[PDB]
Amino acid sequence: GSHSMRYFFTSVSRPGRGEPRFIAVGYVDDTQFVRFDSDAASQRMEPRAPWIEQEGPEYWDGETRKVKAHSQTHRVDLGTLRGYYNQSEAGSHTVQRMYGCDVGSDWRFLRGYHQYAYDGKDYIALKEDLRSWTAADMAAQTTKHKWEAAHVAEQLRAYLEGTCVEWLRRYLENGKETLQRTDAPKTHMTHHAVSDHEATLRCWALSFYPAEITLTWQRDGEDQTQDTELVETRPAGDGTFQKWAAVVVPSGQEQRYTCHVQHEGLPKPLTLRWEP
Amino acid sequence: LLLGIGILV
Amino acid sequence: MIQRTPKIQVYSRHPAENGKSNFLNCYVSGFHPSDIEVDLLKNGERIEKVEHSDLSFSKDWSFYLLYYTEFTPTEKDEYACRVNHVTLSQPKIVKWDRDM
Repeated sequence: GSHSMRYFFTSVSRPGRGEPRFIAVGYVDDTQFVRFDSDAASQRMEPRAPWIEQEGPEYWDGETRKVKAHSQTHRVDLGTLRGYYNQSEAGSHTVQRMYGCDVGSDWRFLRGYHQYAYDGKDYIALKEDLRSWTAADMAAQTTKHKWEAAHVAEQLRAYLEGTCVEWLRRYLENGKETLQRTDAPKTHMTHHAVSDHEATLRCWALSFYPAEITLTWQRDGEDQTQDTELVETRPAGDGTFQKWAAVVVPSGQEQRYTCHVQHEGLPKPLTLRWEP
Repeated sequence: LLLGIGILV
Repeated sequence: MIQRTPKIQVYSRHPAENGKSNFLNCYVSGFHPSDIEVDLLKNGERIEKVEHSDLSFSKDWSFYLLYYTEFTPTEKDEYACRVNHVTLSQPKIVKWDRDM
């Protein structure tokens, strides 16, 4: 029921004084729908999903103009931050920006975001009130004072509560077949004899959407963390995700262990047990 | 839809 | 300057069947900064034609990329993902282990 639209921007000065990399990617939930990448020699905001290709030339001209505008402001930002932190041009630095909106089950505005990182750490973030800023350090307070005097939060609030949510709803209706689907995980358990004394039980979830999932091990109905292993949810490369959870168990004790799968595509949570 | 205003740190 | 070493997973899009076309995936995640060198290997040699996802990042600002190529697994052929990053003193090889 609940949904999100997110833009992710990475700006990388590389060693020396060459032109920086700029990449923009747009997501609805866990589905990329647009891209622009200077390293791929992008000249236009490009579609990445068939449902967004349906938008006409005025959409694409506008998104191309805006993404080029974002590229320009990141190019300034890189120089500004060198100045704020007294850094030379010789080093490689990274600016990240993320903005977007979430809607609830009723498709009304739940939350907005607008935040930056510099060299892999928080720089500044729009707070939930969409009126105030969290400056992570002294340098970011300069940005905060500037953005307060210019009423930037008030302009962002207009986009995050209005445009962002209005266009997210349009996409959810136009890309219905893709965006408003759940693909339930295909689940199975494997067994690998580590030695005469121990066996690995691996609990598998394949071809699920969205990415959000919980795999937990229980032992005789009690939560089990010790001798557990859980890999990051990973993309299959067809718009679905994969994940496994493993536990190493004493030989002959396999039957005590259950893997529990939760996903919004499932009628009900699943329980898997190793079976002779 | 992208943000339509220019912000600078 | 915060740096984070990539987590690496190598796997197929679909369950591997010998002689049946598939996709070999190498997923790198949780790394910073974004510049990273990812190669898919066949019997120790770099696959020249390899595709990749658009660089994106998580809540913690750490990056993730998928490198992939169409491939037909056989019994004898070995595959791997080779990853270099500023956080590694040497490139890391992770072998494709189908039977997990």
